[PDB]
Amino acid sequence: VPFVEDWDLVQTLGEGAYGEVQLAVNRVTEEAVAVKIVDMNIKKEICINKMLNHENVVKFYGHRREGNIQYLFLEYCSGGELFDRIEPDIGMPEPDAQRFFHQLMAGVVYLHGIGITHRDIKPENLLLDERDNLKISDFGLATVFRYNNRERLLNKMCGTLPYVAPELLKRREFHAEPVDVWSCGIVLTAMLAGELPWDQPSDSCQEYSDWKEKKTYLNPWKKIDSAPLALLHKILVENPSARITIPDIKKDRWYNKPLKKGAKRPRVTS
Ligand SMILES: N#Cc1cnc(NC(=O)Nc2cc(Br)ccc2N2CCC[C@@H](O)C2)cn1
Repeated sequence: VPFVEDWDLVQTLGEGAYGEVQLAVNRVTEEAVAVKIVDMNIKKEICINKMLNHENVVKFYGHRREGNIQYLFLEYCSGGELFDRIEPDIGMPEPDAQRFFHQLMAGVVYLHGIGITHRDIKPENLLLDERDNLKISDFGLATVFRYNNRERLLNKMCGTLPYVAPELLKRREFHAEPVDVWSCGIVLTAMLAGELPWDQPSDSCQEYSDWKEKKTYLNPWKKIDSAPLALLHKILVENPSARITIPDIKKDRWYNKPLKKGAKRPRVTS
């Protein structure tokens, strides 16, 4: 069919360090995709993206290189970032946060199951489709932590300070999986309180010290119900060897608490 390979770039969705993300619309089919334009890092992001296929991971359609510029054809998520669904200093309804947290765990289980660590889980990297389905986005900082069933310990300092695990700041080497678990716990905190608990998880940070001293009568913890707060007490554990694993997060009481109705389907009476 002539013209199927032509895409019109209709609007800028976001701009940053990389370059820009544009909304692309197919000339013939009107299919909408997100095009990530990176002017030469990208080689590892494309290589990790080629391994991915899960309903809670941003789809990779392909890549095109035009000189020194790489074009990443990625899933268009019309709901934008989870970040904008979080009301400052409030959060969001607890059943919405639980559903997003379930979907976040499904995505992370998938990535860890294929030996991939995202290393930068935050609400800006969690996108929502038209049906409010969560998708893990941007694999620019991602790496392989398990290869030929052999675990590789990490030492590289990366992520975003309010979401990083304390072992990344205190230890030379650390296991990849507990780091992503920790950042998921900070995401859950943000969804339920509309605020980040600390600037970084270090002894010099007063808010982090208060949490370790179990001062849950302070913000953000006082805004969180005791059932999701008991889960946060198991995720936000300083020792990564004692920190809860994803199989045990799936056994948590709040994680399994019936709270949300399914999407309202159209109905009529008489
Ligand atoms: N890497 C990456 C990436 C970034 N955006 C993707 N898809 C979107 O549809 N993104 C998007 C949609 C809307 Br509506 C508003 C903003 C964005 N983003 C722009 C670039 C930053 C990203 O966090 C979200 C897919 N993958």
